[PDB]
Amino acid sequence: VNSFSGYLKLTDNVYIKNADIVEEAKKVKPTVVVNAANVYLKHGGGVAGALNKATNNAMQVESDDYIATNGPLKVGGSCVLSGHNLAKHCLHVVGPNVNKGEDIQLLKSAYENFNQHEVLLAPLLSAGIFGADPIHSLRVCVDTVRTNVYLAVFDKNLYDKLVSSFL
Ligand SMILES: CC(C)(O)[C@H]1[C@H]2CC[C@H]2CN1c1ncnc2[nH]ccc12
Repeated sequence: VNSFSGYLKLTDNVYIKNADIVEEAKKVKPTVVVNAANVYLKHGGGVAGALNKATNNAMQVESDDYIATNGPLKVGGSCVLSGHNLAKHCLHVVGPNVNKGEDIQLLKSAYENFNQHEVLLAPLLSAGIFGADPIHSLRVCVDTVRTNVYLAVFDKNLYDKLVSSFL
């Protein structure tokens, strides 16, 4: 039993809710919140900007030190950093950016990072400004993640649609 309230059960291990990931994190304080990161951990907009803004830019400050030490992440890769006021940890995961021409097949590699954590609050990867189709992102998620994932989809029209076409 966990505290994730009001989630629809899609599969044995995937759950979904129409909610702002920032609000889910503030409410649940999960062990892991996933950020839809880029390779530079520049948290400008979308999920990352919203998460970072909610930390009062502390996520960005921490991230800049990470990059200075380690260099950019790989597309498909991840790193674990602090969750600040939102969660214990933030798993920064880089999905491929379709607008940059990055290989959508790297989306599966990106989701594999979730399997290192028993429970996660997460967005759909490669959606939004990353260019990919969220219905496809949900499919890859279901077919790749085996741990317990709670998807927060901050778009009621999209939330309702994802359910209606899910195979
Ligand atoms: C709708 C969505 C697919 O879930 C994505 C992407 C479309 C643009 C990105 C932001 N967004 C979010 N998702 C969940 N919590 C969020 N909080 C702030 C933004 C946000």
